Amino acid sequence: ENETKRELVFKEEGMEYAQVIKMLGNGRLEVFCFDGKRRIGHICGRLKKKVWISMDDIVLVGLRDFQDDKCDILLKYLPDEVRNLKQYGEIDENIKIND
Amino acid sequence: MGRMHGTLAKAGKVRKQTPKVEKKDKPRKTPKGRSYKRILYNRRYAPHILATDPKKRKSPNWHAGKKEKMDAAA
Amino acid sequence: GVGKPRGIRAGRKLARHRKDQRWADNDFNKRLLGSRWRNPFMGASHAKGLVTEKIGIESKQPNSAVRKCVRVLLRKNSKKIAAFVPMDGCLNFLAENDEVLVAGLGRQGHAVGDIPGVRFKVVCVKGISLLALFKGKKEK
Amino acid sequence: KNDWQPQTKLGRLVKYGKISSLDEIFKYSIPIKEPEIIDHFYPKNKDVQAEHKLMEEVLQITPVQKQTQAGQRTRFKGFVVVGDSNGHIGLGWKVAKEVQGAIKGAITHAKLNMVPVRKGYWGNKIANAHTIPQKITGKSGSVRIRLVPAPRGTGIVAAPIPKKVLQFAGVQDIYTSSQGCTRTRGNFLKATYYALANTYRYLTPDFWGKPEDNELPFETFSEFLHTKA
Amino acid sequence: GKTYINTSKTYSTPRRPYEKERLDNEMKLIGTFGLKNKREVWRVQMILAKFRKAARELLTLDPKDPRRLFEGSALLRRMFKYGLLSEQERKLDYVLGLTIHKLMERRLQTRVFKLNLANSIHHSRVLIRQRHIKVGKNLVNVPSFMVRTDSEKSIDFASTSPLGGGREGRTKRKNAKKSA
RNA sequence: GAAAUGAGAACAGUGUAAAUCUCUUAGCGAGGAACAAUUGGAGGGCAAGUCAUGGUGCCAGCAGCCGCGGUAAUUCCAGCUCCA
Ligand SMILES: [Mg+2]
Ligand SMILES: [Mg+2]
Ligand SMILES: [Mg+2]
Ligand SMILES: [Mg+2]
Ligand SMILES: [Mg+2]
Ligand SMILES: [Mg+2]
Ligand SMILES: [Mg+2]
Ligand SMILES: [Mg+2]
Ligand SMILES: [Mg+2]
Ligand SMILES: [Mg+2]
Repeated sequence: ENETKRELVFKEEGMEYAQVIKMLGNGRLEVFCFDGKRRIGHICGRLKKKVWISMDDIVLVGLRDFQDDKCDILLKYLPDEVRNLKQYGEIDENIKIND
Repeated sequence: MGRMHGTLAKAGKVRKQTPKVEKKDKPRKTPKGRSYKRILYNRRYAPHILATDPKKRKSPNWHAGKKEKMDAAA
Repeated sequence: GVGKPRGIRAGRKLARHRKDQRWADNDFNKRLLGSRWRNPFMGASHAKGLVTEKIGIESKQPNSAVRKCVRVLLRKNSKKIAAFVPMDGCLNFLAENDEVLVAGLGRQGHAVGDIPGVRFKVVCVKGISLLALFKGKKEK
Repeated sequence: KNDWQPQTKLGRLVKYGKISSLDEIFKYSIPIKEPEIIDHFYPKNKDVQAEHKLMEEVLQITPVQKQTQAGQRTRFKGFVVVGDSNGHIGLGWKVAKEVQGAIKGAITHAKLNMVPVRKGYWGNKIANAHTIPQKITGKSGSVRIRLVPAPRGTGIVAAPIPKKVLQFAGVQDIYTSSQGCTRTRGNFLKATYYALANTYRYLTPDFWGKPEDNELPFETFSEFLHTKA
Repeated sequence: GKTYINTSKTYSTPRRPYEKERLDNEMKLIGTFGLKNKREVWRVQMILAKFRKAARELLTLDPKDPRRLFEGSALLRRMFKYGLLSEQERKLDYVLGLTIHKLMERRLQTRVFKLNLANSIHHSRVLIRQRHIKVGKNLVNVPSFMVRTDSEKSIDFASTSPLGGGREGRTKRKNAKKSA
């Protein structure tokens, strides 16, 4: 089971990798960023439609210049995209991915 | 929904992206003043237009493009 | 019947009765007690302020976008105000701590459209217009 | 089958060129059900200068919904005004599942609904009755319209809709007042129409004397009708 | 600065900014009387309106009333001199019936053109702005001049300009003064 | 195709306590991005697109209100056109 293979997308400049910490509501969440900062993310109008996100998922996060404290949830990684990220050496090898 | 390139929420995004297209250089010019309202009266409220079926009267902007000005003149 | 006196000596009761019931009309109420003067503009048309923060504001349902905004410190009031920044990438024309000119959004004290609760817009930056700047007539 | 075969006694009386004028029908208060009788008095030979040119206008077209056996079934309503600018006006409306259908049926309806507006004088009585004899009132649903007579050349002071009706009636000069929910276009139209109709209902002082006593067309023309065609 | 000169407003703006029937009528007016600029028709409307308020107030009044007699007389005398009213209608009621179509027809443009002095309702409006026409003892450079029935006699070209026997203008001069 | 003329600019004359401007007037001053009007709008309210227009793809943004934008946008950014 999976949605069609598409290229694992990396953190471009202005984005950061993140892991979901707790659930807020209104389509919001607290994320731990591999920037090293906690932020409060909002979920994309795109993602609100397609991909349901939950706790401890690994997500890509589009950042904001002005408010660093808020960030936008961009895309969710499939656990395989994640293990691949670890392979590539983008995100640290000690991280908990749950199924 | 796997197509993403730019950061979401960047400030000038759509305006910056838009190609710069230059305004066409006009042969001659648009008459200012009374003469303009003359022009309008002509192409709109003039006798020949009135003579035609008021329910079949053709709406002022119907043509964007010139191919239908060619179809209008024929 | 009609619950209302008709009589020629009834004049004052009539007029007093109105001088009372008139208070239920809102614009009258808000007018009559100073309400205007206490608002962040102090009755005024526009105001100048300083920019504390550039802030994004997530739009009301059912719309999603990030409304570019600023929190301004009004120079007359020293009250803090949350104001919207119009058109496209105009949030860029703003630097933190500039002089900024701010007006109502057209609902006279209330928020418009999808931006929740935000009652003000940005008009001028330093000395110049956001319009002047947008269309690129002048430079900051 | 472009030839009209009358199904009404009145229809026969009209087609065969017997009842003189339209207003006469109105006078003897003969019900018009046949939307032919009306096209009769308004000839389609098309001479552009007559003020007796009969006019039709679609006013409303509404997508009406129904919830039926798990489906949502749409039809169209339409409102139509018919009038010669000289004294005569009608209003009609029809529901059908095809638009041009609603329109045709509503035109027909409006014709069946023809009514004689009365035209009065504001001030000194000189030439063309430019307005109504009295102030009167249309009532439809919540809505109310009051028509008050205006001096010469005041023109029609009234909302887009009742204005359109009034122009069709040929009231040149008038003052309007409206109560109720006026955005309900059918009620607004209806009101204006009924109002315009009440002009002849009002007994003004000039109507006070003994009227003429005539025999109904049907009694006079009885011989004609009982021939077998 | 204290100053006692009086305030004016020549026109008025419609309750309803966009309505087809009205806009169309206004453009038929602008078309036929060769105006520019809707407010011209609006100020004509204003003028007519003034006339009508007058007639109305006077019709409030008793027919015997001194005021209606004098001021009514004055209003109609005022019509003739402008030829807004025909000989036969001297009754106040006919004032109300005044058309903007009649009143615009009293324009100096409308007059010059219809006098075969100009080829076009437009030709006119330049001409009387070109300083090419005299009315009465003056030279009228204004299109909006309402025409005295009496001065309709003397409308001819300026003795100043060509068409008046005056020197041919700078154009003909500069063309002709360059030989071969 | 030549006529017409003011904006401009000037001798003079008018005007002023003087100066300026007006007004009257010689010598001058019109064929094209010049002597070239804008400011707001084309979904409804509300006049004006039935662009097989390009960009963006719920982003940037629009929207007084209803709403438009999630890949064929009548609503954003633009070009053309059209309206007030
Ligand atoms: Mg109120
Ligand atoms: Mg407002
Ligand atoms: Mg809402
Ligand atoms: Mg521009
Ligand atoms: Mg009302
Ligand atoms: Mg001098
Ligand atoms: Mg030129
Ligand atoms: Mg716009
Ligand atoms: Mg497109
Ligand atoms: Mg556009």
